[PDB]
Amino acid sequence: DILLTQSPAILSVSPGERVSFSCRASQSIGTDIHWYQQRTNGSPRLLIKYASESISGIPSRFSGSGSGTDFTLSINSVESEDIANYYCQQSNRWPFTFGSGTKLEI
Amino acid sequence: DILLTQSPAILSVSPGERVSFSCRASQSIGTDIHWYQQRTNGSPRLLIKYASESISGIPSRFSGSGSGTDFTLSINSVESEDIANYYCQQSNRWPFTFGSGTKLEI
Amino acid sequence: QVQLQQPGAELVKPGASVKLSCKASGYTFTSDWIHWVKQRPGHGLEWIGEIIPSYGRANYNEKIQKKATLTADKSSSTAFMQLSSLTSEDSAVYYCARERGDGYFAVWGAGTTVTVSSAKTTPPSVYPLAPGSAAQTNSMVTLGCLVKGYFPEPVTVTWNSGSLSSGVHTFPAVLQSDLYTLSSSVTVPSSSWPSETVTCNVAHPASSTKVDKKIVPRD
Amino acid sequence: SALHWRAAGAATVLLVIVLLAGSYLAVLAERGAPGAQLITYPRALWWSVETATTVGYGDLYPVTLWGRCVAVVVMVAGITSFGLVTAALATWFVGREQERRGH
Amino acid sequence: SALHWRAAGAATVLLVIVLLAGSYLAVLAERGAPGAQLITYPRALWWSVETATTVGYGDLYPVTLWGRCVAVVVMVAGITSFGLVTAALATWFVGREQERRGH
Ligand SMILES: [K+]
Repeated sequence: DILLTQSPAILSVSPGERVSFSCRASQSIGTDIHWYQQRTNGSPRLLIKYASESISGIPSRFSGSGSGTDFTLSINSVESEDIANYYCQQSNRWPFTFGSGTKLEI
Repeated sequence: DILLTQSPAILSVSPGERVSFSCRASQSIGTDIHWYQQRTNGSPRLLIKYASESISGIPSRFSGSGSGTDFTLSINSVESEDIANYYCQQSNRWPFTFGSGTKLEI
Repeated sequence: QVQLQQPGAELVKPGASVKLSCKASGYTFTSDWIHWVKQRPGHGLEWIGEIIPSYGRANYNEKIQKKATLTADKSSSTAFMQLSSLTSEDSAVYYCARERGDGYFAVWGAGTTVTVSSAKTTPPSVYPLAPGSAAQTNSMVTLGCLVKGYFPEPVTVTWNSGSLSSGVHTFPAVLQSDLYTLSSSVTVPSSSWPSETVTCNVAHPASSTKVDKKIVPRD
Repeated sequence: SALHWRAAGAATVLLVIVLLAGSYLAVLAERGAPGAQLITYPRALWWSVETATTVGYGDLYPVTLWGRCVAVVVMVAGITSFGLVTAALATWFVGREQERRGH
Repeated sequence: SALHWRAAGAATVLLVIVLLAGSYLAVLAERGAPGAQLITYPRALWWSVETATTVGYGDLYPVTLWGRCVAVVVMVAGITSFGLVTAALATWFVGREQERRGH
């Protein structure tokens, strides 16, 4: 099964700064990675699909890049509503798997 | 995206000696690597294409070798006009990427 | 050749935008891609994006904040890059390059120096540097000129409109109170001067000025 | 010149146009897609041929929707072309065997 | 409309149904098998086409028994379809060559 590594576990940034979350897959998964956001006491929310494609309703602030095994979720200019846990997830091989999570902290 | 590593960053050689610049790709790129030279305040100049093919107008002093992930740009007998930064670049997978640069120093 | 022609400089106030140009000549094919590469001073090459002008499609580096918008005008063989909402992170030299669709950048433009600042454009003052009356001459003699108080970068210093290349250094500028200063040095056989004339030419693309200054012995 | 021979010739011309435009359009479709390899003209032309012949080595293949659409047009042009030559050869054998029976 | 042209049309409709159901059934067969890649609908549809045309790049293939069974039905539908168009083209060349000899 494909192992998704999210390091570091916590990310401290200052307001307005640009932040970048890393997702590393244990083997090549093309672009079949997707990013979710989960705030305290909330359910996950699709932010980005297929490594870089936008979801409607998500601030243009969020973007994704990457292919193969190294993947990045970026936030141009952080603000407080972005405080949450960020998960990645692959759909390249059965079964779907999730990254271990990265907390954003301001 | 394909990561191109150029180590070491600086290369000290004595005049007339033979020097060799290394380019290591993060996955196999066949022979789709190309070398540029940029002198102080200049724009890049194609030296070698597809790992080993000569460009016309480039001294026979320059040659390239390599395949897969390890690539080399060599200069038989260095001279002072060769002082510059040397970059590699792959065209095997989108997007094109550049190495981080190696300074030649005499 | 000159196959790609880019302007030398562009001053841009923080938050504003600017449209870089790149006029191509030589052979132009339908298959031609034009690429744009950002280089920050003392850093390496960073691929920004590409456009195919015969069709108008453009692709961008996903890994960096999208500051660019690429267009082309098939009629004038000119490719444009619109950089919008700039900060000092965006100050750099931007090259364009032509790729025939076979993977390598065969030819590059001279690059356009983009400076993001609020400071005002200032042409350079050019002063001679001839030896003092009591300096003894070797078989060689060293002259120069002093390019003071200009903004933004760059300036281009040539000697005798390009014909004098052997024996020339131009030092990197220093910045002090939002104004740049550099000097340039030339060495000719001491018998050669001043019988044969020695003039430094100083172009400053951002102010669209070019000035000469002859270097004569001190009176 | 009989219909089946002109159709074959036509088919060969047409397939060559498809091979060429397929190279051009495949590159135009696949650039912009991270990880894609079908992104320079010479090897796209090789890929279109090995697609049109249904060989499919696997060194090169499209990964985008429009590159896969282009891929399909090439395959169908290839299979129809090579099939039309076979249909043409059969009309030839069949006419020569009518002659040889005195029909 | 002659029999061989209606059969061709029919075959093309039928093959498209096979391509679609093959995408659906291949995903249904391969999910649950660790390591499997033929597990989302869009790329299964691409896989069924490149299977039906006998190209077989190797980017996607079934690994389960039922996904391989589905694979076989697609290949045979593909080869029969593309063969039936060839048989249809041959009946056309052959009729036009009877006419052109005044038979
Ligand atoms: K095959």
